[PDB]
Amino acid sequence: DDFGGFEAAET
Amino acid sequence: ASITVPLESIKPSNILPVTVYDQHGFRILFHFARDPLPGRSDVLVVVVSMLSTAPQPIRNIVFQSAVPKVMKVKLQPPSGTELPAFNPIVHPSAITQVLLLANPQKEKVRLRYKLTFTMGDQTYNEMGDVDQFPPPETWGSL
Repeated sequence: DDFGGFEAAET
Repeated sequence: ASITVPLESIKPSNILPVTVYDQHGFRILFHFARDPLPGRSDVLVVVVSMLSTAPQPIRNIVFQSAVPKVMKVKLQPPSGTELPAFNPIVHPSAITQVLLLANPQKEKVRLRYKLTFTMGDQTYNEMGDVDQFPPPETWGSL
């Protein structure tokens, strides 16, 4: 199951 | 996720924590909790704690994550981005960051992460992964 993109928080 | 989960509202589980990263006096951990809002048993709450006992302060902290296509992940803003040097007289400080995880299809969770931080003249870039998640059926019963 391949991975999504990296998420971070709104800076 | 227009959905947020305030820290104040999270009831801790009985699951042990998981150490994600532990180097240079800097440590990240996951605590898992049941989603406190009724009507979504397919959401895991991950309280990310970032703790320091380093002799210098730690600045520019960014934690990111990724998850399988079939699930989503959201990161609420962290409590902060730096930590004071270790001081024997004061209480240790923590950065907290809430991390939401939507697993509709209910498959095995894996998670990649990136961590950037600064300590003195040095920048650090970690990329790794986590797979000690509570089994996805249990996400309502914790």
